[PDB]
Amino acid sequence: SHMAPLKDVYKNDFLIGNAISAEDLEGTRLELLKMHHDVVTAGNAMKPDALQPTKGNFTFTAADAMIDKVLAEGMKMHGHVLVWHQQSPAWLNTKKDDNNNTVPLGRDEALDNLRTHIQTVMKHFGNKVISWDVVNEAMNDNPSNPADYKASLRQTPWYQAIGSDYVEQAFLAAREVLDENPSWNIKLYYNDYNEDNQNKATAIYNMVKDINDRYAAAHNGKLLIDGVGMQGHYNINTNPDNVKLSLEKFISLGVEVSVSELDVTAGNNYTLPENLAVGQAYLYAQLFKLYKEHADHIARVTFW
Ligand SMILES: [Cl-]
Ligand SMILES: [Mg+2]
Ligand SMILES: [Mg+2]
Repeated sequence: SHMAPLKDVYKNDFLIGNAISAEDLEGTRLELLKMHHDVVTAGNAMKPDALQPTKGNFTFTAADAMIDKVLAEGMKMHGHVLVWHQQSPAWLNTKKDDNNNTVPLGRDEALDNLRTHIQTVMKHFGNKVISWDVVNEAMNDNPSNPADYKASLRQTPWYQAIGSDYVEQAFLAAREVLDENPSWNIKLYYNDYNEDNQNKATAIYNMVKDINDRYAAAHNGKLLIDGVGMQGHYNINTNPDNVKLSLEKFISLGVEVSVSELDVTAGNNYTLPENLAVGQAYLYAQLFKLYKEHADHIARVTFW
């Protein structure tokens, strides 16, 4: 419940977003969506399982209905998500062996599927989105050696098929689509959660800095990764000082930052309903005060 239209309050600071399903585009839900938000994210409709459920059967119909309705209603669209370990069909990066066990594909076949998916889906929606999450949730939680970002990457199905360079290869494939369609203004994001954990933030920073420093040196200073998304699945024991330290660390890469899936839930420990509501309201207030203070480098704040 918002007591003043949020997109109006924050119009000079950052886009205000919400994640939606098709139900949100009808009735009182659509009026609330429009009044408070400038930008939407599809909760599920643009994920790899929703867009390419089997090899070469691209299924864009429902996604196109959603994004055309969002634009007709005067809102923008953030694309979520080209490459993820969850909600991603097995055929992209595994096969069945002769005894019907699931095993990884080889690197070349898996790259080919990775590039084809990214490049087909990006070209289908074109500039109907303002941004894409190119890769989501690639980094382990609480990595013990964050100075070595490649050792800190989750051993997901893409990592097991392609190797530690697959995040870089995903962004190179998406950047080639934009190079070939120069009039599209679309920001390429890396998105992850638990970025208030300082080790995980250091690992993410080291990954983006390596990828972007090598790309910029070869491309007249142009960055590869334009944005870091902080998912913001926080709880009432999240320390807003740790959110500020990571926010500032990502700003120091020269990228924009967005908050992509913000929600505040109870902690580990048993809370009790009034104490829970006070904790949630106080964190939200502290986070928006921090975001306003850094608005020159925050493009969007989207709720879950
Ligand atoms: Cl986060
Ligand atoms: Mg801003
Ligand atoms: Mg063009």
